Amino acid sequence: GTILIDLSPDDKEFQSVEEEMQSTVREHRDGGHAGGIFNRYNILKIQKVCNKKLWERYTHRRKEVSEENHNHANERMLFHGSPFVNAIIHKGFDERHAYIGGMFGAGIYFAENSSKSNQYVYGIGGGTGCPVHKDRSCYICHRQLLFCRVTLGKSFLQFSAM
Amino acid sequence: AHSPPGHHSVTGRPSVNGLALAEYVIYRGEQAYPEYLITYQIMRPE
Ligand SMILES: COc1ccc(C2(CNC(=O)c3ccc(NC(=O)c4cnc(C)o4)cc3Cl)CCOCC2)cc1
Ligand SMILES: [Zn+2]
Repeated sequence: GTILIDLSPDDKEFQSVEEEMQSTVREHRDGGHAGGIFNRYNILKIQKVCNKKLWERYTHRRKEVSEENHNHANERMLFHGSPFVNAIIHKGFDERHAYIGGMFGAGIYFAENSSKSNQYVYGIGGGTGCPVHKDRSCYICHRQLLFCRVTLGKSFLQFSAM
Repeated sequence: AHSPPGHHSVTGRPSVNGLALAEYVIYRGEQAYPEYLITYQIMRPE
């Protein structure tokens, strides 16, 4: 069902997505242990993800939430990093596969800081780093994140001790 | 898990590090659409 459409670097859509990536990098309290040491990325490719079935079920759910929340879906664009990106884009997100308890329980996690999502691309705490070099700060291997449309609805506010 | 009753998601908002932005959690897959796939390298600082 899924096709991937390459965006050209001159496309305004490429540029606005890249700008969100680059500008939401921060320093992390682990000094780069999980995700590596960097202030910015080299963006190699941006692809639009097109899947009619996944989109229709997104918009169907969005309408339900919105009607539960004074006609406010509370839709954001957020980063997601994990090792399951290739399954997600073909099969969609699936809460049944998301059974790992984290800081906020089991569930599907997103971040405003792209650098936060970057810490998880090779796994929890960055796992053992890239498959080729076992380096969590590898400057050579190619990484992937998703920039996702997410319906929050009424969101429970959890202040965290981080 | 499940959203807390009467809510559709959780917002995890850092309260110590004032420069860290939020994380969010959802509990249904249909509440997100993976719209862009970004392929990149991290860059070594100069
Ligand atoms: C092994 O690497 C990781 C990395 C990050 C995570 C955490 C984030 N994980 C998720 O957001 C998450 C999202 C989607 C999925 N999977 C899918 O939606 C999915 C759909 N179809 C498949 C095959 O998977 C799984 C997880 Cl564990 C879980 C809590 O701990 C911190 C973040 C869990 C495991
Ligand atoms: Zn590597």
